[PDB]
Order: sequence, then C-alpha cells, then structure tokens
Amino acid sequence: SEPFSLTEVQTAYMLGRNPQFELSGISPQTYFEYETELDIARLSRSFQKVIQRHPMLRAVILPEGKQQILRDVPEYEIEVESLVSMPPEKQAARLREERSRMIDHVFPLGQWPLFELKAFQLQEHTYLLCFRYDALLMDGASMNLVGQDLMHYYHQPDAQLPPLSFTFQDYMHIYDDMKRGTEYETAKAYWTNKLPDFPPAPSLLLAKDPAEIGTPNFQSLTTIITKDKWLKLRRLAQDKQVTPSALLCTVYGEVLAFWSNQRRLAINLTVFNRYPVHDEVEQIVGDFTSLILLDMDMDQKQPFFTKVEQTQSTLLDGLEHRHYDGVEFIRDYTRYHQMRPKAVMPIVFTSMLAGAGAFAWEEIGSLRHIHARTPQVYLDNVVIEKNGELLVSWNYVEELFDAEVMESMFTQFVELLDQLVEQGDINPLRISQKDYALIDQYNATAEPIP
Repeated sequence: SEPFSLTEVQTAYMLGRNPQFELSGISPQTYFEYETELDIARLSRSFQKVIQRHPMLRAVILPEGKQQILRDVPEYEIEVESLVSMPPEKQAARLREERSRMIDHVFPLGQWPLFELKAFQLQEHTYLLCFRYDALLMDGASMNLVGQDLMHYYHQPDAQLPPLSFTFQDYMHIYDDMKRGTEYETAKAYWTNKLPDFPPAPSLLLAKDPAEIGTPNFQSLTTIITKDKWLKLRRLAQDKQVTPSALLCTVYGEVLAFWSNQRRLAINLTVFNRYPVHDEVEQIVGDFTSLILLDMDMDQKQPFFTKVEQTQSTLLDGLEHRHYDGVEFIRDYTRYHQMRPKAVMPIVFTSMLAGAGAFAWEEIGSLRHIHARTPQVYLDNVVIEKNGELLVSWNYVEELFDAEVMESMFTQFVELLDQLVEQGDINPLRISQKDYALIDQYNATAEPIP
C-alpha cells in the first residue's frame, strides 16, 4: 500500500502520454464489451470482493514516475442503463455513444480508479457489460484472473478464497534488484554484437507522415478463429518442432515484407512471462508488459516452416538475453544510425497465447466489441487464445493507413493461416482488388506495326 517504481514499459506507457512525440499523447487502454445473462448486482458485489482481494486493483499511477497501491478505496458499483423500452434505433444510439465515451476517456494520474465498468439493460434480464482499464494497471493475464475471481464470487459470494502472500509491489522491488550486471552485461554483449547488422523495421506503406499526426486515433480489425483451425495450427506447430508464436510472427512478417518491399525486416515482439521471481507470481494482478526485437530474414527460396525454424532459433537467442530489455536496444540502435526522435520499432506483434484454461472473460457472455489504444505503434498485431478459439486483433493508427491496404494486410494474414492449416505450407501473396485491373490496362499497349 506504498508507492513504488515502474517497469521499463510502464515507464514507456507513461512516456506514451506525451503528445510531443509522433503517435503519442494517449494512455494505453484496453476495451471489451460482452452481452450477458448474469445479474449486474451480483457481479457488482463480487467486484467489491476482487477489489479488496487483489491490492493492485486498488492502485493509482503517480506523476512522479511511480505507482502506489492505496490503503483503501471508495466503494465501486456497476451502473446499468435501461434501454428496455427504447426502439432499436434509440438503444443503438446509447450503446455507440458510451463506446466512444469509454474509449476516449483517459484516467488521470493519481486521480481515483484506473478502470471502469458500466452496463446497459437491453432486456429486463439481458445486459451489455463492458470493462475498460488503463494498461498501466494490469496485464491481459490479470484481466482474466480478475474475471476468474469475479465469477467465483458471483456463484459463491461467501466461498472465501485463500489470501495472497505476494503482490505487484513486491515484484517491483525485485524488478529493480534484478536489473544489475553479470547476466545483464552478457545480454548486452549479445545485443551489441547483433546490432551492427540488425535489420530495420519494415518500411510499411503509409498514407500520411506520422510527423504531422500528433495524437493518434485508433481503430481495429478483429477475427475470432474457429477452435478446429486453431487446433490444427497448433498440431502443425508440433509437427514442425516449433512454437506457434514463431508461425504467427513469420506469417506477420510475410505480409509486412510483401507490403514494405523488404528482404530483411525487424519486428517488435511483446513478451510477458513476467519474471521467475516468486511462487505466487501467476496468481496476482499486475503489469506484465515487456519488449524484444526479432532478427528476421525473408530472403529465402525455402518453405515457410524453415523460415519459422530460423525465426524460432532467433526468437530463443533474444529471449535468452532479455535481461537487456529491447527498449535498451532501441536506444542503442537510435544513437548510431541517427534515427532521431522517430518511431524506431513501430511494427509490433503481441504474443498472448494461452489465454486461460477457460477464459472467464467469456463465461459472462458473448464477445461483441473489441478495442484498444496503444501509444507509439503504427500497427499492433495481438494474437490471443480464447478457450480454444484464436483471436487476431490489429490495433493501428488509422491516421496513417489506407483502409483498403490495412484490410488487405489483415486478410492476407488470415489467408496464410488457412493455408498453414490446409496444406501445411503457404503460397506467395497476390493482390487484385482495385490494383490488378489498373496495371493490366496500363500495359495493354500492343500495336500492330511491322
């Protein structure tokens, strides 16, 4: 219940609230909306239990570059708005307005709660429950852990759970002591040896210069993959002796190399894993965001799965030296090659596999809307599991992209995943749309003259 320091990315999260940098000036926020059959009042009381259970849920972010768990908090209650008697045009207007009000809202530093839960009463016993939270508060693994304790006290409000012997403040005290020398110096030696020939981020197609954008405005494309495809893709990863994250990062790179006209590209992977520092680490709420950088090589006449094996061996080499954070590598990359104050690794992939054993963020209701805002990224491809189903979500600064290009990149990524399930390999990328017909008539220049 005392102030403590921020992680390297919690520092970057707060730094991302400065509009002086390109595509910055917002707080990173996560948004989810579900249609439930459950009682809002019972969920509101089970929420008061999870607030007192996990101390980090009672925390705020301080402007001193610190974060503090509060000794106690004002009582929270979920407010439900009745749309029961409204025409379908009026109930849709209230629902879309609250979406904008929630995603646009930013929690002040050192204010009150870092989250918000609001509900609508579609029918007298049907509700639209929505939950948002600033990314400085917790991680996706924590947002599901909260939902697991929510549904436990929803069905059993009196089945008191065992208390926690370890919180997020203790992890930060180890966090600063973990960042010292020895393995850190060895990790730095590894990263500095690869830097002289580290590839740049793929020069992806952009509609506008990020320098004239300032505050970004975010949209997203989401596709929920059938469990039967996600199982076959996992079996394909097992047949090739690779992790499925190496398959996804390669498919991600296949689309980027195609649209950026690159032979070698650099991806910014978001890894979690926290740090192996305690026994109860995976059972508490906290911020688990990190960074790593991938050494890729699409220059290849080889099949897709051999690109993945080189991806995996590189992925492990960077993971084995993650004591030197990838953001520290970005500062080293920035100084020499004279990158200036620009986005150095704006092509970001987020690996959130193993969503949960049952994903208690579905046991409440069906998923209707997905949204997220993330400072200092051109596009963030986050792939997360959902009780056997795979969710692919592309969060991107649309003040940078042509809509048809972003939809095509999102479609090609999914089409390559289908080919991995259907044939085990991928075919090269093609484009038609409003593009092939232009060049087909562009070169229709034949004339009959001997």
